[PDB]
Amino acid sequence: DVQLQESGPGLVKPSQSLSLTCTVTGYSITSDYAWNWIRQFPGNKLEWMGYISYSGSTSYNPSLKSRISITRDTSKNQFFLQLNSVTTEDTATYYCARYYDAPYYFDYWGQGTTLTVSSASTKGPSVFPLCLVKDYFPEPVTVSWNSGALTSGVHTFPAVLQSSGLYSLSSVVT
Amino acid sequence: DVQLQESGPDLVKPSQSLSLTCTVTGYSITSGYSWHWIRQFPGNKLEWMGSIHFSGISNYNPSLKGRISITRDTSKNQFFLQLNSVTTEDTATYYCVRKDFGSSHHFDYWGQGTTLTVSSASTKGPSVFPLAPGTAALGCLVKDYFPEPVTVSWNSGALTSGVHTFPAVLQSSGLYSLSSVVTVPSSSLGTQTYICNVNHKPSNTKVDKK
Amino acid sequence: SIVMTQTPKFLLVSAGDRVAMTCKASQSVNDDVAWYQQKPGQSPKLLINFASNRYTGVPDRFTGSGYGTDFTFTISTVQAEDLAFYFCQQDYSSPFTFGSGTKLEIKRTVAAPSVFIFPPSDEQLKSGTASVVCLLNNFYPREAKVQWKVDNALQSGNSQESVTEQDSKDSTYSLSSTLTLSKADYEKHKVYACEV
Amino acid sequence: DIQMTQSPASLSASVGETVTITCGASENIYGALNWYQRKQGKSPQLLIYGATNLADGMSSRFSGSGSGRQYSLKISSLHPDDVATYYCQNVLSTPFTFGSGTKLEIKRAAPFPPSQLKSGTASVVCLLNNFYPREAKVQWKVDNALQSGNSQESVTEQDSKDSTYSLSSTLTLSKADYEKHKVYACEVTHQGLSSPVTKS
Amino acid sequence: TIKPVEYYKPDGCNKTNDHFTMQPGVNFYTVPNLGPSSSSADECYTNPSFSIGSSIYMFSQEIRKTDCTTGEILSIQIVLGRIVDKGQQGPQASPLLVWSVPNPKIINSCAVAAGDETGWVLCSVTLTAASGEPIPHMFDGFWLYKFEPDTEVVAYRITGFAYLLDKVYDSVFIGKGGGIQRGNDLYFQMFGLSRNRQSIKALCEHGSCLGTGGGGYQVLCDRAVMSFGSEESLISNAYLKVNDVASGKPTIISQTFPPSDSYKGSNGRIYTIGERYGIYLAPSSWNRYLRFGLTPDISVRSTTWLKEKDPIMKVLTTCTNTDKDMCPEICNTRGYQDIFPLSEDSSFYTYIGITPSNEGTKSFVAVKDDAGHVASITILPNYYSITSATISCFMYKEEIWCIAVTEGRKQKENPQRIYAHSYRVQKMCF
Repeated sequence: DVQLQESGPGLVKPSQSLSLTCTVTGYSITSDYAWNWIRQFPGNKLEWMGYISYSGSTSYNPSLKSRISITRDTSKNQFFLQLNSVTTEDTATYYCARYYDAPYYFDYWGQGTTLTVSSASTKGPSVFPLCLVKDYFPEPVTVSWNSGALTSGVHTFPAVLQSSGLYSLSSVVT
Repeated sequence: DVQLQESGPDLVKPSQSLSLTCTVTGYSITSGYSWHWIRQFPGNKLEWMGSIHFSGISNYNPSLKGRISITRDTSKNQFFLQLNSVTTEDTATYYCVRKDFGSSHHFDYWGQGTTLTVSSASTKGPSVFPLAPGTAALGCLVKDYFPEPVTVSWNSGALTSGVHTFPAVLQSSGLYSLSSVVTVPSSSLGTQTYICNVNHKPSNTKVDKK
Repeated sequence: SIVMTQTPKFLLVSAGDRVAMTCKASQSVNDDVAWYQQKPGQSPKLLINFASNRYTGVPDRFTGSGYGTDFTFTISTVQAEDLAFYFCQQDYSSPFTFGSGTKLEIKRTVAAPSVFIFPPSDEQLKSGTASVVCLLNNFYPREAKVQWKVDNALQSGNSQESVTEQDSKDSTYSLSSTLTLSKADYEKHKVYACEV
Repeated sequence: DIQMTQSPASLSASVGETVTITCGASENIYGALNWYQRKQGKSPQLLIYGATNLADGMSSRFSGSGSGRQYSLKISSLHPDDVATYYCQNVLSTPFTFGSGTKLEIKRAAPFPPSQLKSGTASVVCLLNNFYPREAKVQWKVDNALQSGNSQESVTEQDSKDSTYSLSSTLTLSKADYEKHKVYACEVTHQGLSSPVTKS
Repeated sequence: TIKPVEYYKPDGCNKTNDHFTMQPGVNFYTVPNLGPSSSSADECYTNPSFSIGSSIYMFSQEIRKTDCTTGEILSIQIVLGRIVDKGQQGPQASPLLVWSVPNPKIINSCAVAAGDETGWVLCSVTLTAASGEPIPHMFDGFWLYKFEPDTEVVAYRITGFAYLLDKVYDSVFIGKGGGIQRGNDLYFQMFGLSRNRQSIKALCEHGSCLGTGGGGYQVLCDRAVMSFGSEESLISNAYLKVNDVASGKPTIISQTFPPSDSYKGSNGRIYTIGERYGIYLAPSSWNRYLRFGLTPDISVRSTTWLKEKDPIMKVLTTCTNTDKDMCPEICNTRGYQDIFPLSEDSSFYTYIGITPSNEGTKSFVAVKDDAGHVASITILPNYYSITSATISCFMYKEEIWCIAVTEGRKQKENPQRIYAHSYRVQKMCF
């Protein structure tokens, strides 16, 4: 069917400019429908961010004022997204949906992509077996067992930010 | 150009089943147009049998009482007819015909047609006889064959002028007798060839007679 | 279904004359009607469609008219090669039907037949049967009496008649009369005579 | 802009029971209201569009109702798979604002040494599996000495198959402090375990 | 043979029994070969445009790959023919020149305009990428094509300064109805996406709805005119005019309707009744009533709207609002059913009424009486379903004869096709 895949950097320095790309396959953007951008804050709070129609008319969120800029590229069938200033508040997860005309749903959302705002440099995880992972900046580290072959008894714990800025979680299997 | 050509058995015993095959050349059956089967009894009365839409659906004349079935073989670009429990009333000539649903709404191309005979007799080959001789005429007398369909020619297609192939008449023996006569110049009697070619295709009997 | 009654069945006219045939339906079919012409030994060919239109390439002699149930087909002037089979077909709704059709034959001058006779072939003698053929080369009309006369003897119930269809060029007729016999009776008689 | 109030923020019920979620709107929207469900770690998914029409490939237990200002969502025959966040969104006109969000809970107990030492640190973990209710009291006794302000507690969400809670308390000390002591106990005192069950 | 229609006038029955009401005939003839057709399966003849001038007529059709509302445009065909009489009961056509517009992948829409022995075609194009790929639903300019009997066509390119439309448009579609030609100018109707930067108070007129006023609280009536619920983009209609049509350098001007007296933009037509003018706008939203406007000239300010309901659109609709009180809602109709006036105030007119059946559709032909009555005749009882209609009357043999062009499917399993018919309007008084 139609599927949307987001792609871009995970960390952004404050006051800088981020870039996101939502590549659509199985449909063409210029054909019809509007292609929006929604973000969910760490406090489980969602907020619409804008959209770009097929004809080229772009609507934005009044609260986000002139800090947003939506573009598109018909050849690649992709529509980008740009934010001007980026404070610590902008740390959230970003999705790209498609706005159906009627009955008015955003059916077809992306897989999502976590975005973090901080000046600290990234740091690779140091795994230790029992598996424990610590010291890693800034990521939603993904863990798999036996090449994903073992899916029973999986228990992936939330990450807990160490005082050293070294977010660490525990992953166990029975 | 689109060219329809029927083929199948021409002598069927009572109560048996009949299987016709219409082959189409120069235009895919699936592309468009409908395709129908229409039979013409003796007396020239006409009757529609059924069709098969280009998508695959099939339609049948209600009067056939569901003894008919139309199918298609797209690989060979053909469409067939199946009739069960035939009788002597089903003796006629059968055509496979294309139909247009666009600007014309008419049966455009028709096949040559095939003759079908329903009887309990057995095929019998022909037996040509010479009707040896400015108006002298030369002919050939075919006799004692079954079924009726038979052809006759002259000079391997030449000497077409003046030929009068009379209609057929069944005798009390249950066979058919024809007499084709072509008038020729008297002066040319002793100089020209007069090979009359007969072909009873039901019995596959090619008969070249001088 | 929709019934189409077509009249009259036979039309005989002279060259140049105009003819009219009527095709009537059992229920209103608006103007979904067509007229086909079938030459002897030839597939039918559309001649008029929509009950008034003239198909591309059809000469101007043919004309059609009618709406509702009563339809008519007319020819301004009949030519030599216009003898054929004409029938009306409706396209209102399935199943498609046809009229009973009409047969057209051309009148012409009186022409005298040419008579020929044919003795049986030798191989026909070897087979065991005797056949005698009397021919009529070109004449009109079909009305023509023929009788066999062996050694001054009239026959009955031992001969057959075959008539060729009207010629498309000169509109003449040909007649063939056959006389079957046994080898005993044929060898039992010497004189044979066929009069028309 | 347009504002909607979503309540209650969280709810609890047992299997096979019926619950209702309510979402009010600041002004009439004529039914152009959607509902979505966001399972953990996944992007939301359309459940109801138009406040009355069900979606494709979804259970028949979800039902939509409401017109004008106030709208509600109902869940019948609660199943273990129904553990996620349910949102209400307005699609009548821009800007498209969401609700506060609602978290469902299914009500229904029975609840390693450091490897890393060369690196200069010691981490001790005391796992809890199947513990229930979400409440707990983890006490770390180093040589029978309680420790406070050093253990972090990471808790996963309720499980979709069983309704189980997993927990992992992590105690991190320097390599000298770890080597100083010998006995390392962990207490799991809580609702289910009245006794101070302890593995050391 | 034929002349521009001169309206019936009451030349009798003006004593006491004075119901001068006209009615349709009783026969519905055919007009074969109005335009070339085919019999292939993967084709849909979808968008017709028909117009009749003094003696000639212009006809244009659209051919699509597999879908009728969408799909690649195979080609667009234009036929210039003359209405003649060949001795048959009704009028007949005779094509003189068939034409296919070059590069049919760049066209947005097309329409025709028949004058006096002169035919016109105006097509809106879309922006082309660097490779020439047509960026769909964009706007770049116009093409104007000139047609004369026994004369090669002439093409005019309109771009840049040549067109100054009131507001800034991004996608423009020319109404399929067509236009007229008066003096040395032309008059079409176009709709598209117009960026609005003011307050929107859209037109909201509906019956006695009691739900919440039936959505009559004007939030939904404003919602309907907006593109994707955005105030910054609207769908609006506008008059179109071409200047110095004879000169080889035409120029384009427009006039956009205010949203306060309009509904969502749609297809429409331009009439030339009497010395006045006219305009018909097809339904495209909750409102499915007739929308006709009679104007002393060609100006938004001077346009006056009719107050009649029939033909109430009932096919190709997604709405669910009773036609007793059309209650504002949200939907998208995609039909087309125009009305040809038969008077000076357009108190007489004729239309084609389509009503959907359990399967297919059931249609009729009717002529509206100034007194409010109608005279209806059932037509095409064989066809499975027809969708649209278009009427263009004329004087032929001291009588008013009208040609109705429709599209649909005679057989359920056949693709969509276009069929043409003609009938007679006869005047009488009780």
